[PDB]
Amino acid sequence: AGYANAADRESGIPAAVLDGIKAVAKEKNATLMFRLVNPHSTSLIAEGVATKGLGVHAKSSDWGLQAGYIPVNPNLSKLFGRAPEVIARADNDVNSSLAHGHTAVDLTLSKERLDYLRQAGLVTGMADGVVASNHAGYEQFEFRVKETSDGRYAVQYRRKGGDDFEAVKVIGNAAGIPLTADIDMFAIMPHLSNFRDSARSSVTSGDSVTDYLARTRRALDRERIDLLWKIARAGARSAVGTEARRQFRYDGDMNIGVITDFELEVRNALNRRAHAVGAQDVVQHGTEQNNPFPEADEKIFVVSATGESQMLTRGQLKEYIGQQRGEGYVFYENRAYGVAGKSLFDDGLGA
Amino acid sequence: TDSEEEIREAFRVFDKDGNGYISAAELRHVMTNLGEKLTDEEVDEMIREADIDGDGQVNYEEFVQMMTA
Ligand SMILES: [Ca+2]
Ligand SMILES: [Ca+2]
Repeated sequence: AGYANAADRESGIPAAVLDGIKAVAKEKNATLMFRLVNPHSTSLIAEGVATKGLGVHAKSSDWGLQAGYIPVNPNLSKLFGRAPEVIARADNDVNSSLAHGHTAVDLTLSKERLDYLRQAGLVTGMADGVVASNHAGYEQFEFRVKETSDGRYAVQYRRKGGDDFEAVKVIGNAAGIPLTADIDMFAIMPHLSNFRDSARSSVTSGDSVTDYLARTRRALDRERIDLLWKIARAGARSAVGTEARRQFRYDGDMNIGVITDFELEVRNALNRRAHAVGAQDVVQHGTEQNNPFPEADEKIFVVSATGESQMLTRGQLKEYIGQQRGEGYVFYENRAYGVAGKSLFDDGLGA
Repeated sequence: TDSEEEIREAFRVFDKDGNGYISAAELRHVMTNLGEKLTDEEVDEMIREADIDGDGQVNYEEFVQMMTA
């Protein structure tokens, strides 16, 4: 279908990736919630540009031809007219990332992003390559582009009145692909029945309770009531990932953060769909519910297990969770919401 | 040995509505999503077995015992 409404188009998720999103949500029967994707990345993710992980703490850029990528030169980044300390703490960050498998690559644009840049006014014009702009950065920096035989355009730059142009450098894959912001998941609310099997293998040997007592007993049930509480416990416990959330998971050598078995099963199903269209991985880490520095991003994109999609204010967000909790979808919140007074639950919340 | 916060996230799975009590209807919806069709008598029996103080539902402190077993 592509995009079916305003929320879809406001999410900033590229049309073909959202289709898989909708599909994974129904296939796995779970509400999937996301933080808005900056619109300047939408196009890069759509044509296969790479997505960053928790490793990269380098600041991205929101202006000039480098908009959307993560500049090695911290001044070409959004932290532009910032100062010594900032620009400086900024250096380690960039440097921090290249220590671990990240390479620094020459920035080159597709003819398409080129179109997009000038269409969005991030680039107010160009000689046939001496591009212009009204961002504060152009009074301190000079830019120009160079076609190549590939179809792309090399981006070069220099400092006002200083002398020679050098390509702009941007962080990327170990595999050399440059990186752009990743799709952040706000939270994942699976339907309790996704944990049947899971409870069964923890307690039965993967069998129904009736089949297990038949298989190990012999012709008030106290033993039976016991087993049932045991599957209820086990089920709640995987649904909410109690154990999994005690450690860090990894994907190859990249740290994915704290994530439940289900949350990542979801990550892989999405990254799959993503590959089926032309993109790279787009969900590089767990949910905001286990982020230790929680964002107060204030509009969350929601995609129901039914496939319907919508935008919610933090207020309509509690109503939603509660509605959905009533239908059997499970939710757990960021452990730091309570002590801060921003809990999404209206209950005891105590002992 | 689960922590108080771990035990409270699990409590919320059962306690679907607002209140802090797991009622019979809530426990039944839980048990069949975890694949066990139960009769009302069987639900009652699970509640009963957990319901220390006798009101007809499971409160946070009773859920903790049913969890430490
Ligand atoms: Ca209740
Ligand atoms: Ca009670």
